[PDB]
Amino acid sequence: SHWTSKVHESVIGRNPEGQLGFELKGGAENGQFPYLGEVKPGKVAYESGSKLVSEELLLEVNETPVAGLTIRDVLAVIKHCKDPLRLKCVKQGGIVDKDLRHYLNLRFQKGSVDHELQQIIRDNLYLRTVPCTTRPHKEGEVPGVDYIFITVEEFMELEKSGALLESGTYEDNYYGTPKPPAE
Amino acid sequence: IRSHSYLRAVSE
Repeated sequence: SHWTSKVHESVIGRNPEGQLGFELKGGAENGQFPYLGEVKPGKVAYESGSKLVSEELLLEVNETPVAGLTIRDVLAVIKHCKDPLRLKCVKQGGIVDKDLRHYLNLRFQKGSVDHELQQIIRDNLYLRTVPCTTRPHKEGEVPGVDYIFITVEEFMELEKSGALLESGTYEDNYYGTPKPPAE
Repeated sequence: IRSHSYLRAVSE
């Protein structure tokens, strides 16, 4: 069954203090989906509809996709949304896990809901990251901006440490996307 | 954002 089979929309308000009722954890800087902390009963101000378990992955806020962004960016999206907040979330378990590296290696059927979400998440991560490659710099490119130009040795150290969320190969070189900085 | 070569390297 689909990665997105347990996806649902829960609707919440912020409390008087402007807080959600739960903490946000994870984020691309940690190589993760944004996901909820503990959801204690009573602490969240729901409007009618579906409710949240602890540690659900957060995919969208008010139809802005946030999976693949850093926690800072997620909080920035939330700060510019008006109540009520519509959260698209999915509980962890089975194939659904907060690890972005594992997720971005999953292969979904072209055109599926699962595939479309994975593309949206990749687009989000790409907004926040400079890719690395082992291919040499060419005329017109800016190191640090278009690519981080690194050696194979360096690229494999990053792979080994889990610092690359996505990688591939093309014409005899390695390409990948590192975790974005926290800030 | 990403170039054609990058997207061909990683897309599956």
